[PDB]
Amino acid sequence: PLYEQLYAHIKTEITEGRIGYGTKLPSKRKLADSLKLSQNTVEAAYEQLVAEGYVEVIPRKGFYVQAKQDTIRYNFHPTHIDTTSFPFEQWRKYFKQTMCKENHRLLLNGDHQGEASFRREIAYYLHHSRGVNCTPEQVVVGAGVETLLQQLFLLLGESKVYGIEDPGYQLMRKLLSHYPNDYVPFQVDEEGIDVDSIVRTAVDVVYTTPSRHFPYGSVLSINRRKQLLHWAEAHENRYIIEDDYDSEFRYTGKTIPSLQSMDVHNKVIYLGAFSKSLIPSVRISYMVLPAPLAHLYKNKFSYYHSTVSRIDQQVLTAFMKQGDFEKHLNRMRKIYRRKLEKVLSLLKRYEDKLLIIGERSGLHIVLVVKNGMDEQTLVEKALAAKAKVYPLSAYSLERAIHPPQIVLGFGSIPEDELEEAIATVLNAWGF
Amino acid sequence: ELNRDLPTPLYEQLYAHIKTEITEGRIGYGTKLPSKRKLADSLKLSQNTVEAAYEQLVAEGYVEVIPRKGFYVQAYEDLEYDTIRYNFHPTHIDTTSFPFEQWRKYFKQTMCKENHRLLLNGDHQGEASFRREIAYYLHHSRGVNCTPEQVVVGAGVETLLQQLFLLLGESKVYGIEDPGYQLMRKLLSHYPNDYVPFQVDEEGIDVDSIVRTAVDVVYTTPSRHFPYGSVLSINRRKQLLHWAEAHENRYIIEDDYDSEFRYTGKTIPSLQSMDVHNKVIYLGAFSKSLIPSVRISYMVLPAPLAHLYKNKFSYYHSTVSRIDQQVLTAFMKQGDFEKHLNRMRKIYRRKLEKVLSLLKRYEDKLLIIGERSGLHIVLVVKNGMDEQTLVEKALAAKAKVYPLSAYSLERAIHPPQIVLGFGSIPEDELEEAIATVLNAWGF
DNA sequence: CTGACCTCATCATTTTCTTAAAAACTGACACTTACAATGTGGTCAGTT
DNA sequence: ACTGACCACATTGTAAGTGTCAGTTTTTAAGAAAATGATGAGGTCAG
Repeated sequence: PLYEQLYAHIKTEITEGRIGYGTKLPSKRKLADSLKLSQNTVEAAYEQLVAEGYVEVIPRKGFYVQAKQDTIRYNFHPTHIDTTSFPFEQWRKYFKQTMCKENHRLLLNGDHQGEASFRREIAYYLHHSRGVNCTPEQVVVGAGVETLLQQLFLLLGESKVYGIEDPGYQLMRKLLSHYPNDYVPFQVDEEGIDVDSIVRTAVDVVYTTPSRHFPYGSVLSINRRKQLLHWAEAHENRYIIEDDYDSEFRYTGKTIPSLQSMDVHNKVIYLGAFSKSLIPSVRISYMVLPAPLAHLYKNKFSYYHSTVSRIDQQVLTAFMKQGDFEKHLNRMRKIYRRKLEKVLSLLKRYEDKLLIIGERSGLHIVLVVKNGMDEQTLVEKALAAKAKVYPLSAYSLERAIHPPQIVLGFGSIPEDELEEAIATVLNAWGF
Repeated sequence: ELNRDLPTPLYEQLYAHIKTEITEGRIGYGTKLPSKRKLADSLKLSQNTVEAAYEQLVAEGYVEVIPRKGFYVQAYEDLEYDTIRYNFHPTHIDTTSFPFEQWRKYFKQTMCKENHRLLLNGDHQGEASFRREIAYYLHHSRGVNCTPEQVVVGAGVETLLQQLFLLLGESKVYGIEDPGYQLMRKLLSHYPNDYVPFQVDEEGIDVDSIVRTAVDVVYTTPSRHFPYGSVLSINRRKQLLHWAEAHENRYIIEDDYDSEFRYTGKTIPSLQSMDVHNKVIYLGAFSKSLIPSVRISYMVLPAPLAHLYKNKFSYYHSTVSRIDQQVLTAFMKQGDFEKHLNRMRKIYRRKLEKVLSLLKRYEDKLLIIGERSGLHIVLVVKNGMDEQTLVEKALAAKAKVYPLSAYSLERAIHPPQIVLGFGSIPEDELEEAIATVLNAWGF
């Protein structure tokens, strides 16, 4: 339009320098007549110019110029949950129920921790499922476990030591790489972590997964748990973090109570996750904190907002306020149990070479290969067979184990393709 | 003793009994259990339930079984040892004008049974679609020149700023605007880094003080200055760009607050447009325009800093859900964003004109410092009373207001100056709101 | 030989799953009205 | 005499609206049917 065409047509002379600073622009009320353009167009162009300060105007009118991967048939790892059996038509029914024109004032942020209903529901569910004592005020909610962990890191300080078990999930190493703190490895036997090693050391906060040990699946006894609680009881400024990795997926023996139940003097914090059950890409997590530390955190981090969208909070609290969470959880448990039974029975024949180690509960198995080939050749053959696999040597930074044990997960593989996938992998290995 | 009437099966009551007997201390270390047959006969129960309870006990660790022999306890216990009627933020966006029924259609179009293989996460940089449409929108609305692969996505501005802080280092010295938007100081209050406060006049940041000091990175808004609405001139922009160019380890960050709501003067080109030396990083927002509660944002980087960010944070995962990301990609793909933006622009212009015209009459004791563009206006009360008394009297009539005392490190003017916003006040209530607040005050 | 590891059988109560018709829904083309955009023309107060 | 800003009214065309319709979708009380806690009677193998 001419409205800004004149603006550009004159801006070219101010920028290029047809007239220097202080020189008058061609005219006022006369340039319009000479160019035949209407006066209003000139007025608009000059106002646009003085908006950006290309030309400065004296109060009385004078013009002062200014100077994942592309080709994979399959992939194996415990991260990928199964996705086909998600009841979309049950999610949409609550979504269209929660976001309606009538219900405004849910589009603006508030309750910096999270929606009060969501916190109350989480407290009730945790207390009546995992035996975890809690309070509605006690819980905090954020998006991704990473943000909660970084909040904890900034809350504690840069003057503490962290204990990470060597065969484990490569998270705390990657977080502590950036931060000043340093980590101390710890080996783990078939009954738990080397609590004797910890009590023979001056570590302060240690990262453990009592319910199920990634990836070997070992379950901590009561004696070692009691010893660890007494170890935390000794001093006044030591804390133990409990990670709820993959509970509620145990088949035979119900499920094991969480370590937070044993806490009586407030030295255990309950960390959890929410995106390895419902959706891998919905990004909700949660955390509980002991009364003094939670009170301090409330008094310390007032100015942050929530991190996960309020829409998701409301829709999901309405989703599992009615009770569909139990139904979905049970259906997933059944399908995963059947998948695991089929895979184990299929692989049972090659028992001389493949010793399955671990326990049934979980979403994955770890298998040791007694063949003479090297693990690099194994993974390269798997990828060259259009079915990539993820070895365990990356999950532990110590010396590579001579028997190359390769991790296998099956959440991604469809129920009807399990046998074909296993057959293709084993044919690739040359059996 | 045993009810048999509780919903929990004997498969659990037997466990409860044995657990309380072991933990109370009536069975010691290494003691023999009655195995399966004897206990099953004595308790007139099936073998299956007994073996299930015993195997479950073994799994949790109380007792250990040696094959073809009896159980043996492995559990030696030492036991322990008032009523806000009219909100006033210069941050709220209107709710009623929001087309929900256009959101719903895209939501139902994107998430279906066929659309699996999307619940699984990935591409923490953001799927190439969302990036390419956001880059195209920025290029054709703000004159910003950057390929799609530079941009990133994160949940809000705070997370992006924390990632940038970790990426750059703790040795730098940061610069902020005048007493104003209280974000960077609140973030740096927890980090070793330090900030150098500044003063700005009615035209913009004093670039001379910048060039006479050795600050490393300085934070300011080229398009609209919170809360005075000042616009930086071309001369000061050029001088700031030269100052950033002068050294080789100094960066300028650009934060456009509401640079798309300029009513008359089209859209002022963004500072990134003039950068040819690759020294500015763009910071935007999707939450001061569309929804203030979905928590989305975006940010742009130059090529070497892009490589550094790629090599440094390659093992994170985005905090923005793929559901919202894809549905909003579809939202802007067909052009509905422009229509929504225009509608909001027009309604906000009407609201501003109405409120200004209403406030015109009482010009004797009050003034208007803010300019036309923006979502809020700054006024001074020349009544002989302190700001805190005005705020508490505002509370006294169930209509609270938020002054500039918290915004200001110093004391600007003894006659209090107070910020008012109108994002969440309906059109047919502005007159009543202003009337009741003026009644609460001396007028 | 009594002692203890184990695998099927088939019984039961109470939760999950499937099919139809009857309900409310919302995309597609259509058209009737607006309405704020630029734009021209002709004013205005008050300087100097 | 040189130039502040405030009306008129003209135009194109995007946005705003009600209309009946063809059309995918949602709700319901059945129906049926999977699964588990439970009783039974066995399989081998040791010492």
